[PDB]
Amino acid sequence: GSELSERIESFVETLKRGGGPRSSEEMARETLGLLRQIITDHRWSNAGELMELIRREGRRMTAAQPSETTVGNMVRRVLKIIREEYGRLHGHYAQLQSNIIEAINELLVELEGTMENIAAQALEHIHSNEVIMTIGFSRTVEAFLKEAARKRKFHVIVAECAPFCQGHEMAVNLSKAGIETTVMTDAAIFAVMSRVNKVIIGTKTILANGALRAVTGTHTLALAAKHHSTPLIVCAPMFKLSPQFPNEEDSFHKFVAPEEVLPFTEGDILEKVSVHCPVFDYVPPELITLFISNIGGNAPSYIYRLMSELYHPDDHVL
Amino acid sequence: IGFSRTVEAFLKEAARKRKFHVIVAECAPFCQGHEMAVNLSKAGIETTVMTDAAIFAVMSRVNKVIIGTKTILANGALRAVTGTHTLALAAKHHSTPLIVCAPMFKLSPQFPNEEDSFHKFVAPEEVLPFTEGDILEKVSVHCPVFDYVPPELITLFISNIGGNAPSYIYRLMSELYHPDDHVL
Amino acid sequence: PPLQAVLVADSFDRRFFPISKDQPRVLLPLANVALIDYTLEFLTATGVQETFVFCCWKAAQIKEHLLKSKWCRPTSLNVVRIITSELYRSLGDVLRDVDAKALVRSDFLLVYGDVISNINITRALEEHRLRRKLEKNVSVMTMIFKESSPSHPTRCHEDNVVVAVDSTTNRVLHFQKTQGLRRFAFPLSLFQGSSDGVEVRYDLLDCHISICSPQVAQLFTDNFDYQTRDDFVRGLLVNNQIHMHVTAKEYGARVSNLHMYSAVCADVIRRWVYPLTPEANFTDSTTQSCTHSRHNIYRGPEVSLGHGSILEENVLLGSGTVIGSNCFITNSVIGPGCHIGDNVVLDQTYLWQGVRVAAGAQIHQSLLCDNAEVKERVTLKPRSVLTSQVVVGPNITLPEGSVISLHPPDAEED
Amino acid sequence: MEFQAVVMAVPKPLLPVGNKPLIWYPLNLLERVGFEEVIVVTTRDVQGTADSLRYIYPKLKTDVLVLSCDLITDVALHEVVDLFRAYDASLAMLMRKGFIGVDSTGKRLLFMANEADLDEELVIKGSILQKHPRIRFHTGLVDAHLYCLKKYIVDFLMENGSITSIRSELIPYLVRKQVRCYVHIMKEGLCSRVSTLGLYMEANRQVPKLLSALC
Amino acid sequence: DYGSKVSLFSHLPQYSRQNSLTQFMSIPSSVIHPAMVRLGLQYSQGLVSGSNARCIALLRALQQVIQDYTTPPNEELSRDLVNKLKPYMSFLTQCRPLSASMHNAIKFLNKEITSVGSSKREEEAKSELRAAIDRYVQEKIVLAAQAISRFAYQKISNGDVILVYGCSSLVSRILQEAWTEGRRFRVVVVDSRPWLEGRHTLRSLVHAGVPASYLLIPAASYVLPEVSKVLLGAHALLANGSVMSRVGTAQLALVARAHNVPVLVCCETYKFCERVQTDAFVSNELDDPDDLQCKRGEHVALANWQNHASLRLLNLVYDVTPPELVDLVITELGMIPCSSVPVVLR
Amino acid sequence: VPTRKDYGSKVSLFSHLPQYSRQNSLTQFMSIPSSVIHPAMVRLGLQYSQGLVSGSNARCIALLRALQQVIQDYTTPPNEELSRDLVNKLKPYMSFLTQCRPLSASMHNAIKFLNKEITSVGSSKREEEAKSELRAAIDRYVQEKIVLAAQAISRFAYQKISNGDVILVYGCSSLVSRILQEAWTEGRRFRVVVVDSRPWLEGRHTLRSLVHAGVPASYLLIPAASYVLPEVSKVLLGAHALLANGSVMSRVGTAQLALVARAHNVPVLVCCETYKFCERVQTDAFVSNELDDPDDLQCKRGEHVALANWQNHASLRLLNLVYDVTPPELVDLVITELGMIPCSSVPVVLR
Repeated sequence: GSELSERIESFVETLKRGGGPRSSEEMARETLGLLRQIITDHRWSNAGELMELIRREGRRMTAAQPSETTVGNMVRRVLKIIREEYGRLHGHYAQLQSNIIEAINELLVELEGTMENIAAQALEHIHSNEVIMTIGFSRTVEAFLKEAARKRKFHVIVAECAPFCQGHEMAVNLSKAGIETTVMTDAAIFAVMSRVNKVIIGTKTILANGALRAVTGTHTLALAAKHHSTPLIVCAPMFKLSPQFPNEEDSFHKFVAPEEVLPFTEGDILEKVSVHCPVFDYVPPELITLFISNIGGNAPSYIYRLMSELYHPDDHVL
Repeated sequence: IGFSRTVEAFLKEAARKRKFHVIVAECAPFCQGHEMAVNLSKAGIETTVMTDAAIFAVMSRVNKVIIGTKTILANGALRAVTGTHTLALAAKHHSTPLIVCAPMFKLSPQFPNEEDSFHKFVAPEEVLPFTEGDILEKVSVHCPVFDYVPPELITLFISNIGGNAPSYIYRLMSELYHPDDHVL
Repeated sequence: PPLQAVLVADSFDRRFFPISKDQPRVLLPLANVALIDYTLEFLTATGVQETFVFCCWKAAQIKEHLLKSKWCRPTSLNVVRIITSELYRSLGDVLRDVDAKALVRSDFLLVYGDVISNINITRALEEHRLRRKLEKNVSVMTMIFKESSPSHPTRCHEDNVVVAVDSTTNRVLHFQKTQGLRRFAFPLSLFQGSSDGVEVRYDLLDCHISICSPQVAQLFTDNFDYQTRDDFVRGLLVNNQIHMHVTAKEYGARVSNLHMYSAVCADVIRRWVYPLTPEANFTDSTTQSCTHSRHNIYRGPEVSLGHGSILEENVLLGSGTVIGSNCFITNSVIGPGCHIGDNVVLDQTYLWQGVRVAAGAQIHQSLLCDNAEVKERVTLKPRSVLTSQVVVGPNITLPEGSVISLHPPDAEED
Repeated sequence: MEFQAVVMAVPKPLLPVGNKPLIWYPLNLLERVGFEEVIVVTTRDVQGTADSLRYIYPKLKTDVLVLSCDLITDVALHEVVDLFRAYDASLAMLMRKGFIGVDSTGKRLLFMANEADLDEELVIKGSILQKHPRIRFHTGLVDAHLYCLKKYIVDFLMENGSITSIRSELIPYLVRKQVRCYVHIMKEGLCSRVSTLGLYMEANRQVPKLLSALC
Repeated sequence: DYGSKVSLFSHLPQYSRQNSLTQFMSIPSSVIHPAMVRLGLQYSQGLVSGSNARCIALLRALQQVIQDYTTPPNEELSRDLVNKLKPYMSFLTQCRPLSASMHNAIKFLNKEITSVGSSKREEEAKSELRAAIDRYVQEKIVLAAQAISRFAYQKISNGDVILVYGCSSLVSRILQEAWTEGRRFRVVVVDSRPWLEGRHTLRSLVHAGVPASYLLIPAASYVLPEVSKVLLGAHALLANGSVMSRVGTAQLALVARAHNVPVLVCCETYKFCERVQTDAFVSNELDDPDDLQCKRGEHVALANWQNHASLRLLNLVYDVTPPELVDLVITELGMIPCSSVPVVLR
Repeated sequence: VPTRKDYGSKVSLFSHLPQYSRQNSLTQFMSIPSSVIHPAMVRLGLQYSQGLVSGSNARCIALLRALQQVIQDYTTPPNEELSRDLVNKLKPYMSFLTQCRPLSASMHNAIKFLNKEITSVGSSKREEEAKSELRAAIDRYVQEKIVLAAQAISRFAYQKISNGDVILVYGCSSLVSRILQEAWTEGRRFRVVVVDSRPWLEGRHTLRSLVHAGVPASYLLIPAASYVLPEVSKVLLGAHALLANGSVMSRVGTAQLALVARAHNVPVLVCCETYKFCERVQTDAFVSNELDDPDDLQCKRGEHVALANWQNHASLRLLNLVYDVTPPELVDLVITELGMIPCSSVPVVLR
């Protein structure tokens, strides 16, 4: 299947060059579709060959971009599906393909439904005349906020990100719905984190110990929340949950060109000054209050069980 | 919490130019907070009334705490009405400021000795009525009016000479009383 | 119409001379990786579908290096084509030959084989086509410039230029270099005809990337004494219009001389050309993998770091390089298969593959090429370049700017 | 007493522009905002610029604000006086559109050549470009001939009386060089100076719309 | 609704005790079952306020309703009964908000009813439903307290000073069973206004022979220094480890932690809900505001509080305690941590 | 003098703090030959509004020079006492300068000192004597409170900086820059880490100053402070004011940095003089702060501005804070010209 190899190479290049789709849901859906296509257009007799081929492909896709913790999750999910199916049929080498495809489709439809599954739980935690603040821009949190703005009324404060000011789009989108949102810088968090009653944010990846690898600036927000004793909620689907711990990992953050921090038109001082631009950061589990998932809320202390349920322990290394 | 004329004046002096929401926690033995809430609402301040048990579950949307006291000790601590200790604990847990509106005459040079005569014990009629029955003979009821509030839970002291911190009350004492007349 | 470009993988200018005698300019390892690899990756990432690689000086090595590379694989979307010839003497001859062969069809890019950039050209190319379609056959070229500071180390005097363009519609009205000249002259025709919105720009870095048109090759065939691009622009401005496109959030620079070489290296190691970094391994090679750690320290496989040495700043160690004990390396690029001694200070040094440095050596701001060797108690000064396969005896102190080569007349012989 | 007003008139100022004296419009511009004093240098019958300025040197003792004999403009003087106040500029001028080398920000004056002086082309120095790599050149604008000048500039003009018609001799020398010169361009104002017949008729036609607001 | 609610508590119903919902209904209740009608009337009037007593009364009323339920023709009962029980639950909620115990119980009853197939007869189905309700009660309420009584007996020592709060049918039983086994300790009963339900525990302890003390909650910081343990009862255990109990529990646990006293919690497994909560603002219950009125001195100060349009009277009932203040939880399965509720829910 | 007009929609919590825009000026409705306000005061107000002079000590120095000029150019009226003449004449100038931009604690302290000195002027001395005495006292104050205090603070802090240390600064503080310069000149070998924040972007000032001095400085933004603190060993910070309760009313982004440092176990130091100590108290940044121009928050990302027209949305608010307060429990020690004192000794110095 040379066309399959071409699609795989294009995906790897767009992921390593400038990333795939802009939102994480589309990224996960495209990864799962590519995995389904690989499973369909390929020859194999035993499940071991298929699973090791998928392992190699996922290893390649992860080496293309290690900071994109959305494709490895789909690869591990497909591997777990294959293993569960093989154990159910053997606990087999002629009709294992169609059932894998059916399972993958079942996973796809719920992948799409995750957004509504999350947004439906907005009225359980938001009350009238509440003061909530957020940082960055996330579709999940945007829906979670604008879904309860029809019957409930509250105040929203959006803190922009210094390297890439992405909170402006979120503030504009929330103001278009009439939620009385306010815009501020990421340097006035602690200054205003005294009249706030709750915090809701979105993350990029959930580690195994209940930690978050979100955009740079959320660790300080969590520290200020824990100092002021304000519940900090994280709304993230299950595909943003990886079986890896904070340490035991190099290249945790993503370092981009210093152009966003210090422009190229400064002068000669750029030869002496050393500039670093981290995109993500690490947030320990002790500063998290609740996890709003597709299966309802959950405390940070109950993430290991979801890990054991979703992924296989032998597939953590991949 | 409670009823304090100084705190009442401090609150109603800002209502004429500002709009805020005042929460008042009554005192279980002598429910004097109701009178304060009524006198405040008489001026249109949007007050509220509640019991002492609802001081922590409700103190998550509060931003500032302003209370009075019976006297200020030497190490910054003070003797306030019962239940003020839980209020200060909740304030420190939520990292909210705790302002103490007390004049200068409420400053005592005595230190926190083991404080046996610190609390004022009154008849148990307020806590448990006499019409309960025969269980009053084998049940010990205690009704302490005052309590001890450490200084670490306090944040500021507003007096007639300007706001100060708890760590500076020793100088005010030295300026007010002589160290030889501390025991009297 | 698929976007196609022309790559001149030979700079007939000889600035790296003596170094360009044994090994081409466009295959000099910058960060353990050739320059033509950077250029091909830029073209493949910007949307180019076909390239024409022209080589005259040492073309055999260029082609036989490219044929192992990943761009010539059947799985590459940018099919490259190597055209070698011994008649070419300047860029004008290359364009003349293209016109003779009728290779190009549409708006093509003209870039050298030593251009490092991460610029995206979709925007500029749209502007070019729309502009040509409002004035049929009027706009002929679009030169890309990167706005910078006149203080920047990357801005060498040899490439420094000053432009006087119109601000209403970006259009080049005057273009001239500033090499060894202190007060600039701008003719009065600019204000004579039009250009109410005319302004002089001195904050621009010539990326040498130009979106050309077939009419460019036509005019190059008409005028026989057009030997380069600069003269094409000067001779067209005395008389068609040439426009620009300025970038502020992307990087682009051309390696023209030695001083320019050490300027892009620091930027590439410092991630200024993201995504193009040593950590990314954009060549799909096995001998260039590394792991990026704090302070932009890159470590490959089998680094064999000795106890005591301290990596303080942006360094890049190769695969197989051996480091001794109690060393100090900073801002230094080490190649694969290097092997250092003990008590070795490296400050802004570029060591290529196959180098051995003995113990007690102190090297500062100088470049060691392939198979170089220095004995004990040797100290090299800034700009003290050693070419291929030289050996420096012990207890020697080379002056600043000293050049040692095994060819007799190249420089101070071994 | 921050600024002192001076207007030279060396008839022209007696032209009935809109049935009113032509010299009445400049004086009205120097009115409605303090300005209880204004120095006029008109002839005896009226009931170079550098020479006339130095002829009254011992009279002025503060920052000077020189105007033209006739200058009809509906601009706010603060717009041009802010450049002299905030930036502590040594020279502040006003003009309107129809090189001058105004910089990018549109206020700092960098180049003030004239077509008569230049030989064939425009010569520019390297240092001035090193400091400012962008020089916005204007050619069609008109010079209103009004400047807010400091006192030490007048002292320098006095100590050497070899300068005449500051408009073409002092301003270029000041721009050529710490000295600080700034310009303000309206792009939407009237800024009409009566020098020829065309401008005279244009001012006569524009008078009514201005007098409707003035009186 | 009755009276003006609070701005921050305007999304919850505030009913009254004098305003009865049986006014606009037929004396022989047609649309609503008489048993459920009297049950809702008792809930509204406060005749049954115990967490477990409410559930027991609800289940007995449901058994009575099922005993006299006739399945119409042209349809199965496995679905008709579920469709008919919904308006009864709606009416009960209108009378007084339901508790987590009642929610779990009605959920179990609906599941059991759905588990009944139309293949079976009506009488057999009704008998099986009655027996199922009976044994479920016996297991999750009766037998679910004997194991907790012998598990907490280990953590009780001679000379202990146990501190309790409010009224709980399980804490009193635990103490009365530990006293008869041989333990010799003394209990401190904390109470709060306006319910003053701690007097129930005080009397139940005095009648048992355990030395007991009584004081209001504002003085909890004065007696805690001499307290060795704090045994508390709750109404529900959330899935995030938190505990839902009476309003005067969170601050009590806070002061206990400040005084370095280990806090405990005793709850039945059937009270393990699946939802989560972070504070007492998103889901609470506002009872009649006139309960705060008190005859202090010569007259009442809140006799005509409604005349003051700016004055509000908050009467919260429940509260949510964070897992950071709970050390141990006692159940029939054994002693588990505060952060192991989901494991039991599994 | 007319009152300045607000701009845009303010926040519900900051409804009591004025909010102006630097695009409009207050001199538009005033005379060019200023009649009620002194010309120097008008120039100073313009410089404050346009953001030309934004330094903590630079503003006070400019105010003192303008006051010297005013005292030099003014003459007392007949049959009028001198001690109250200058106070009554300065009363409206402070109003105008506050309308242009809210005065800082240093400016308030300088004004109080000048009023004290003016009231201390005798009744018998003539005009020239009193004017010269005031003009001399002003620069004596400038010398004994700014430059000499800075030298003393640098001398006291030099012993705290050691070789191999890593200092983390924030914003633009002339005192910290001078301290670092003197430390590097005295032989100390260290490296600084500059932390900046939008939209002012003033950390580049200290960055280029250190680069001119030769210190291996580093640059990064405030959201990434949690990434570089694990390697930082000291945090030097500047203070715009120190209240009576031992709280630092410095730049908005200072309390956050101090909190993150304390969370990362990094001792934070605060440099401040004795002339910035005011006899007032503030517990939070809400009750007292300054709202700068909100139009500075919008930026150009990509090729379009997300906040190009923010006033169109009737439910969109822009908050541009300047200062903030930090509790005393976050500052370890405060370096002053009277020796190293803890954060619990501000009233001792104020006494």
